[PDB]
Amino acid sequence: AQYEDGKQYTTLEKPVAGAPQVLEFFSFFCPHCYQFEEVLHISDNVKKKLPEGVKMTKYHVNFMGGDLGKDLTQAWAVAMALGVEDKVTVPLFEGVQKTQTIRSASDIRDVFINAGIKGEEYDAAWNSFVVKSLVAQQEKAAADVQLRGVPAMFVNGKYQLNPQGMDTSNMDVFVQQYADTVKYLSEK
Repeated sequence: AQYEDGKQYTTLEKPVAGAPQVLEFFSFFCPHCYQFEEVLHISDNVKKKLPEGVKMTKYHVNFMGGDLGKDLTQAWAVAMALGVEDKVTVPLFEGVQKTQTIRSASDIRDVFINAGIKGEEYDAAWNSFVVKSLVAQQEKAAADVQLRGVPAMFVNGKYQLNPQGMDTSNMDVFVQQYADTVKYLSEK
C-alpha cells in the first residue's frame, strides 16, 4: 500500500474512544515543535486539507521543562479559554527558545499582556475553574494515548502520525505529505 500501518502511521494498540478527530500535542520547550509550528506550519496546512466536519485540537504537555512546563500548560489553557492561541503561540515559542526571556510565570503573563489581553482578564482566566478543567482535559488526553514524546498527532483516537521516515530535504513537500497523510487517516 502507499500508506502502510507501521510506516507513515501506527495504529494504537489500545484505541481511545471519544477522542478528538485530529489531536496534536506539543511543548513550548520542544525544538521540533518550534520547527513544526514556526517554520513548517503543520497545523495550518493540515487544517487546509481536512474535510468538512473534522475539527482540530492542540494541547500542551507537562513532561518538558519542569515547573515552567506545567505553567505553560496552564497558560495554554488560558489561551484556549480566551481564544487567543493565534496571538500568543509565536511569542511563547520565541520567549522560551529564541530570546530565552520566559523564565517564570510572570514572564508568560507578560506575553499575554503584550498581545493585548488585559491583566485582570488574564488573571481571572488563569485562576478560573474553566481553565482548571481545560488543564485536566490536556492531561487526560495525553494519558489516554500514553504520550512520551512531542510533537505528536493522532487521528480519531486510533492512528498516530509517523513522520520519522519521511523525506525532509524539501520542507514544503514534507508538510504536504504530512497533511495528505492526516487526510488519508481521517477518511479511514
